[PDB]
Amino acid sequence: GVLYVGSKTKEGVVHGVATVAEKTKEQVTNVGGAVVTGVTAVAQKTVEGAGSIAAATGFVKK
Amino acid sequence: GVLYVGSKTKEGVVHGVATVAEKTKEQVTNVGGAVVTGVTAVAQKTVEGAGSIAAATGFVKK
Amino acid sequence: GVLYVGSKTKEGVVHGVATVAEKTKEQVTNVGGAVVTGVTAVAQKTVEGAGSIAAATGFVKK
Amino acid sequence: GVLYVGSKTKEGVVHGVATVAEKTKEQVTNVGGAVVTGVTAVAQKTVEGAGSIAAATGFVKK
Amino acid sequence: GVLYVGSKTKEGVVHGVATVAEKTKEQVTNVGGAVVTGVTAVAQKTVEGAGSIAAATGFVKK
Amino acid sequence: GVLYVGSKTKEGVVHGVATVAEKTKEQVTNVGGAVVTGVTAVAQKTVEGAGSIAAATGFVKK
Repeated sequence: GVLYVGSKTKEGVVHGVATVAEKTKEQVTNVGGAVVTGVTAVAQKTVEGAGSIAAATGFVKK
Repeated sequence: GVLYVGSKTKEGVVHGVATVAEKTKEQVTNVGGAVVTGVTAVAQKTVEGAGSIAAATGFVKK
Repeated sequence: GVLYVGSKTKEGVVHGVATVAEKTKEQVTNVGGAVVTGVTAVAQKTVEGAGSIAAATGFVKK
Repeated sequence: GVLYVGSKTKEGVVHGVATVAEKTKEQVTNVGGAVVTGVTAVAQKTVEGAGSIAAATGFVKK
Repeated sequence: GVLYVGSKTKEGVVHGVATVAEKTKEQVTNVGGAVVTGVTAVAQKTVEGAGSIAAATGFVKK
Repeated sequence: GVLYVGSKTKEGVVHGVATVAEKTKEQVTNVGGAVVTGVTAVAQKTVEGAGSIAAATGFVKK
């Protein structure tokens, strides 16, 4: 398999993840896993086999 | 298999994920998994085999 | 397998992850895992085999 | 004459003058005169007598 | 004449004059005259008599 | 004449004049005259008599 990526750009601005939170009490931000950000972002074969990517969060309150 | 991607652009602006929350109490933001953001974003063969990507969250309150 | 990435750009600005939180009490930020940020961001074969990437957080309050 | 001004406020945000210009060639911004901006802005007896406030601009092109 | 100004505020943000210009060639910014900016901005008797405030600009091109 | 100004504030932020210019060739910024900026900004009797405040700029191109 052959994968060819050609990018010819001018004045590129990229904003991957932006989270804004205010006037709360409990704030939990969980950013992770496989995040690719940029002008030429390529993600090939992220997981192979029995692998796993969780990027999980849990909230428990009593 | 052959995959050809050709991008010729000028003045490109990309905003992948933007979350805004205010005037709450409990705020849980879970951003993850396989997120590709950018001017030339290519995602080929993200999962192969018995793999898995969760990117899961859970809220429990009593 | 052959993977070719060619980037020819001018005046590129990339913002990967930006989190803003204010006027709260409890704030937990967990950024990790496999985060690739930049003008030419390539992520190939992040996980191979029985590996795993958690990037997980948990909130417990009684 | 008696002038009474009483302001009791919380979390006040004031934006007086905001000018945005882009993708032009000739841009002339003239901001002046008697501009009062703020949470408690009072303007009493700006001009008295034969006075004058111009705050004027002129564009000539041949 | 009696002028009473009473300001009782909390967390005040004031932006008087904001000018943004881009992707032009000729840019002339003229900010002046009588500009009062702030949380408690009072302007009383700016001009008295035969006085004058110009705050003027002129563009000539041949 | 009696002028009373009373300011009782907490966490005050003031931005008087902000000019941003980019991607131009000719840029002329003229800020002056009578500019009062601050948390408690008072401007009384700026001009008296036959006085004048210009704060003027001129652009000539052939």
